[PDB]
Amino acid sequence: MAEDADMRNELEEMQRRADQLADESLESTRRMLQLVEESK
Amino acid sequence: DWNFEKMGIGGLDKEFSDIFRRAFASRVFPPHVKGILLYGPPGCGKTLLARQIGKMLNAREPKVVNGPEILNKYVGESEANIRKLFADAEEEQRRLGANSGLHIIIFDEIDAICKGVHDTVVNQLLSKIDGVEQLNNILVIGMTNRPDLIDEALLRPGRLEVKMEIGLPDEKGRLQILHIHTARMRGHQLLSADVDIKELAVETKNFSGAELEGLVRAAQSTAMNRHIKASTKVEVDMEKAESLQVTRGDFLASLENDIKPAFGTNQEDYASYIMNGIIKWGDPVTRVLDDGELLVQQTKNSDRTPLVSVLLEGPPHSGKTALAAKIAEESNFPFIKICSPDKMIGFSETAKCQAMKKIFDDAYKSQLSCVVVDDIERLLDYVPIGPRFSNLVLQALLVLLKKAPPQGRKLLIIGTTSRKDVLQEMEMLNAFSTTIHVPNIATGEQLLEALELLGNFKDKERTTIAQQVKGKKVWIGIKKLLMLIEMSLQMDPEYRVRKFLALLREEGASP
Amino acid sequence: DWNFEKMGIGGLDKEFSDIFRRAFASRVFPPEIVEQMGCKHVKGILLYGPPGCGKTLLARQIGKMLNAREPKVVNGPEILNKYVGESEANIRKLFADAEEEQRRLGANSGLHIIIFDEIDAICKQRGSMAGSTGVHDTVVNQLLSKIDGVEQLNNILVIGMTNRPDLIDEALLRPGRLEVKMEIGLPDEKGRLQILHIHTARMRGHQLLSADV
Amino acid sequence: DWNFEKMGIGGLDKEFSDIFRRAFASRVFPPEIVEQMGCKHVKGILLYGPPGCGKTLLARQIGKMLNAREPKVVNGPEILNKYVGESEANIRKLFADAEEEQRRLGA
Amino acid sequence: SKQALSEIETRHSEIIKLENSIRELHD
Ligand SMILES: Nc1ncnc2c1ncn2[C@@H]1O[C@H](COP(=O)(O)OP(=O)(O)OP(=O)(O)O)[C@@H](O)[C@H]1O
Ligand SMILES: Nc1ncnc2c1ncn2[C@@H]1O[C@H](COP(=O)(O)OP(=O)(O)OP(=O)(O)O)[C@@H](O)[C@H]1O
Ligand SMILES: Nc1ncnc2c1ncn2[C@@H]1O[C@H](COP(=O)(O)OP(=O)(O)OP(=O)(O)O)[C@@H](O)[C@H]1O
Ligand SMILES: Nc1ncnc2c1ncn2[C@@H]1O[C@H](COP(=O)(O)OP(=O)(O)OP(=O)(O)O)[C@@H](O)[C@H]1O
Repeated sequence: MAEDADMRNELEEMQRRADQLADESLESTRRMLQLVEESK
Repeated sequence: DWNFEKMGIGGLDKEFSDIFRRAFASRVFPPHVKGILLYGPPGCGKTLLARQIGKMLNAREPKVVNGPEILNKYVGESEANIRKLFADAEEEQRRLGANSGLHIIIFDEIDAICKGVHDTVVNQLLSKIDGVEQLNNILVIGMTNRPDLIDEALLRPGRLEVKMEIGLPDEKGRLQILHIHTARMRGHQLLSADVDIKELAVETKNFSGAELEGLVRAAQSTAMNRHIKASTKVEVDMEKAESLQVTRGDFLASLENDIKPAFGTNQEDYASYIMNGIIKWGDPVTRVLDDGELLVQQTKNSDRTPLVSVLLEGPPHSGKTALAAKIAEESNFPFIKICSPDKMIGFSETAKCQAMKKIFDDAYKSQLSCVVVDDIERLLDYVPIGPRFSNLVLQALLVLLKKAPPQGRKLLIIGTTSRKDVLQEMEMLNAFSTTIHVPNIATGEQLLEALELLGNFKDKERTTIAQQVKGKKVWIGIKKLLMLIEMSLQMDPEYRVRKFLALLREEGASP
Repeated sequence: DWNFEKMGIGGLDKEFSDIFRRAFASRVFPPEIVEQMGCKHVKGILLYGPPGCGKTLLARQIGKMLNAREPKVVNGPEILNKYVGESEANIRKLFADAEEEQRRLGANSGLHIIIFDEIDAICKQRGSMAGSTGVHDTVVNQLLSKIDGVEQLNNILVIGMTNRPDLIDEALLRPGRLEVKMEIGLPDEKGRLQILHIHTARMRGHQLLSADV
Repeated sequence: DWNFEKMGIGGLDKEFSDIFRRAFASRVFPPEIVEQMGCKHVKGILLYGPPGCGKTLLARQIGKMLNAREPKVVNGPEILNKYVGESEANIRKLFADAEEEQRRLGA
Repeated sequence: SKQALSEIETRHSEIIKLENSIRELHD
């Protein structure tokens, strides 16, 4: 019979999710809370 | 409105009535369906119905979205987009419950929504429409041109219930469309009276609607261009064009070269087998035709001989196929076909067998029919050396010649050849029921009658020919007679008769 | 400031006349007559023929002939992008100005030209092709929807050229989207004479050509 | 500082003469006559033949015979890439400086 | 889209500004 030679492939990526800024925001906010508590 | 012609559409009265009966009957009825889809060939109005249904019901303004617009590179935005799209009716259902209005969502070119990302988006829509929370205030209308590329899951019951269709307009629909698009012209008197819309409706075939509009626009364009001269600097008739009247010539021109259809047609070649008609150059032709009529009536009236066959024999160049075709057309049976070797050039044996089988299979379906086979010897290619020929086609013929058709049906078969002895050698002359003979010109009187009927030589030339021929016999075929007349008609009036006599003597022989 | 001799196309004298008849007549007559007629302007031109005939020259000269803003050329398939759902944005960015102006000035706006090039590198048969991730089908659908959709636009003109028409998808070739389908072809003796004369004008004008030619 | 005996190619006199006539004849004459004649320069060359005859040598020497920017050499299929629409972005990078300089300095 | 990333960045820039303000108050 006729056996297919094989195949070849193509690719199409997608955006990544770093989600790393929120960590810096959370650290900053905790510092906010610490200073706010001390001031009182 | 339910008129179906006030809003500028035509050709689908029954489909519109079905829409009214099936879809919105419940809503009108004194105190449901949540799936509608449209599919049809390109052209025939679909967006028009979308907009009209948008303004039809006493409902909020419909929202129009796109096919491939529900996407985004960053995973997360597409889900939020569909959520935002479907968030409209949630609040209304929450605040009003059952006593709420109807929501219409229009998906344009939905075929690009179903195909990873496509799986999740189709699942999101699928759950939102037919999920845990059943909303009876949401209606989605989608439309496509290629339903084949759609998922089965989207079309299951409870999700997409009503599946309509559109179709090519009929003559009445074409007339309605032409009326709609010439209403303005008639109202402003810009259309001439000589134009006849009935003729245009008859002439135009399968224009799917849009092509009709294109043709009307093209006719307007040509009638408009007739009144403008451009070359050095563009100028127009100005006032003289204020009385611009379209003419039948414009609709003629816009149809014959441009605005061609998107589909094809078929062709017939039944006129190629007779080119000079039939002339009674002698008695035997009447006898042959009368025998053919007797055979036709025999096949028509009998009850215990459903299949009848005949063979036509005659030396070469004696117009056997012409008489075969004439006898075939005399009967006027519902179904008639001519199997000839011209179509099949370069084929193997198997292809020929399959072609003959297909023709006979088609012939068997109808009640009564007639089939003619011409030049047998070339069909089962034959060469005197060896000899050599095909043994598959011969057996196919020898089996098909004595196979009765289905119950209570009639088949007539005619065959034409010019080598009887060979056929008698292969034993195929036994299958045929009876045979007829086609002769050659024999006596000079018949020849003179033939020339008189052709009308090519005058009294002086005919008298000389009679003197030179009446003391002789002749043996010539009619096709060869035409060829010889054409050959000898090429000399000057001095040499015509002598050249004709010389050619006849050169070809003159005896049987 | 125009003249048919200024463009310099030789051997195509009836094709241009047909195009001018069928594509630009509507926009030149007084508005009242057209409004009485209630006709819609054509929104598409398609050109094809064997290599080296004059297609791109026709497109360039048509673009230069008219007024308003210069066209926006799209050299081959420079639309494709690797990120998911990013080709559609590039297709939809082309019609932004047309949409805005038509929304702002009704039916008294200018004219916008879009000159697609090597169109058969994008618009192939939707059902055709293989599992190429399906980007091409989504591109074709977006272009089809944007050219003529539920929302209506009537102040754009699109020109497309190619070398093999039969590979375009049918849903694009229907009246309304791309109607005129010309066929530029090899010239004849009169066209050859015109072309030879066109390309040798300046030499004759500067006495750089011998009398024996 | 150029001289045909320096480049060191033998057995290719007629071919080089033909190439120099057709390709680099427009760019060596005084500009006024070229402008009056009004012609566009040639922008292509194809070389073919059986293995081991002197094609790449000719290309390299033509590279080291002009006074211009250094050639951009492409070795076979360098421009393919796995992602979608990344071969075209590679091809369009070659005709990059040419376009901007043409728009900047005119002719 | 990249718009979301830019929005997050601006969010965090404003947060840093608030950080400086509260530090000044404590000082
Ligand atoms: N029966 C008809 N009645 C009125 N207009 C019609 C009719 N048939 C065709 N037309 C004209 O053709 C077009 C109708 O088709 P429409 O614009 O809705 O596209 P479609 O063929 O449904 O879409 P697609 O390109 O996605 O297949 C309009 O120009 C309309 O004027
Ligand atoms: N009375 C007639 N009988 C037969 N043919 C006639 C007659 N009058 C005119 N013709 C014309 O003579 C021509 C006959 O040629 P035709 O091909 O039928 O001859 P043939 O000998 O049966 O063919 P073949 O030698 O190819 O098997 C046709 O044009 C037919 O129209
Ligand atoms: N009819 C013509 N009249 C004048 N010059 C012409 C004509 N046809 C081609 N030319 C000349 O040929 C070149 C124009 O080629 P053009 O861009 O039309 O080719 P094409 O058919 O679009 O090519 P391709 O198929 O490679 O994209 C210019 O040199 C132009 O002067
Ligand atoms: N005309 C010549 N004069 C001097 N040396 C030559 C000449 N032609 C070929 N050569 C020698 O042979 C080599 C030819 O290499 P070149 O790359 O031209 O072969 P090619 O045909 O390009 O290679 P391929 O077979 O891959 O196409 C030169 O490097 C040089 O050493």
